[PDB]
Amino acid sequence: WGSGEVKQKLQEFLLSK
Amino acid sequence: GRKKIQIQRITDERNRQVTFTKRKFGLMKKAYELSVLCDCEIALIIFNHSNKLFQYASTDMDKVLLKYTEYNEPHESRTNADIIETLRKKG
Amino acid sequence: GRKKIQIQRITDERNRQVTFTKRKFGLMKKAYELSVLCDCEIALIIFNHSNKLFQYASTDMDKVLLKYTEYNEPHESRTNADIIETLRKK
DNA sequence: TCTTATAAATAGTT
DNA sequence: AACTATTTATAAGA
Repeated sequence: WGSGEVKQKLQEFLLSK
Repeated sequence: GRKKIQIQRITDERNRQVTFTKRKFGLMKKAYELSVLCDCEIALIIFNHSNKLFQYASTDMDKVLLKYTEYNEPHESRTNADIIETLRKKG
Repeated sequence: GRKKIQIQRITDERNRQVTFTKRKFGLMKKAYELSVLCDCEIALIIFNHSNKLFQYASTDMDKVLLKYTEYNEPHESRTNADIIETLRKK
């Protein structure tokens, strides 16, 4: 888990709602 | 402190920065104590007016942020409005 | 308060729950005050030992979290170890 | 749960 | 920045 990879994962999850 | 203050935006640039630094540390210190006393995980994200980022995490930010994305169900959610209202009806 | 306490896990379950609820509000109240007094944006995420989720945001959580994902630049980062360190040295 | 004695945070002065 | 009188938060009794 990269720092940017969890942030980028956080980004998806937000925009997905 | 020496006096009670109103909870209002401090316009003096120097007092704002001094207070920001003081209370941000206080806030993190309380987050530290809360995580340890009660065995909880806590992440805190602060952007100051200059849009600079400050961050605290009991253990590790990315674990908490990961834990957050996988959270499906209803939770407790509070904002400044909820806090103010709760304080009003403390009287 | 009545007796000073050490910062270590409370073993009595019910005092732990009482302390969690009271100090959680304390923390959120201090966040509210910092957010208004210094006009900053704050988000707070808490998972208790039972993995139940508690959240606070000055304005809107999703708004703050999103901006976080766009900001990777060098910033301040703290953990309990850092705080414990600063307390030693103060 | 409520109160309160006491510890902890902090506003103002400097 | 330090300090400190005062406000605030809170541990423990109830």
